[PDB]
Amino acid sequence: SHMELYECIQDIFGGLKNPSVKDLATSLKQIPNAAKLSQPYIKEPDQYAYGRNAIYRNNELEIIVINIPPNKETTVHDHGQSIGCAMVLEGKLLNSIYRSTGEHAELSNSYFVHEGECLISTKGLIHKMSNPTSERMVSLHVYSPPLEDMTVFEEQ
Ligand SMILES: [Fe+3]
Repeated sequence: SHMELYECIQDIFGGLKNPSVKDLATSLKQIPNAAKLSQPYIKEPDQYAYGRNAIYRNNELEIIVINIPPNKETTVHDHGQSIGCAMVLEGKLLNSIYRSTGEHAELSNSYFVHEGECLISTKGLIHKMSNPTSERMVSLHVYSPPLEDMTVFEEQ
């Protein structure tokens, strides 16, 4: 069995029923050199400041490939009601946590996650992903359930 990406996704993410942020984190880590399999699903920034490519979906979860060019960031957001886990494939990102504070949001914590490492995005959590490095950052995300309505905040 010489696995291709979608082949791995079905084999790992397809039978999940109500998975936890750690169920998702260990399943992402179960992908064989996910970095190579991920290409060529990586895309250049179209509508967003970052490349975003939805590549899998069911009633349970949703998988997207994200590409944050050097010195680019996402918005400050929550994932509606579906959690997310991501794994930086190649690159290094700064994940900033935000504190709920009205209609705007204040920075609460911040840290880096490197290739092969994941970021957990529990329910209600508000964050921002940026790329301070001079190289691009490619990430493999999983949301459960699929994102329905994220709310973008206007920070402190
Ligand atoms: Fe996010």
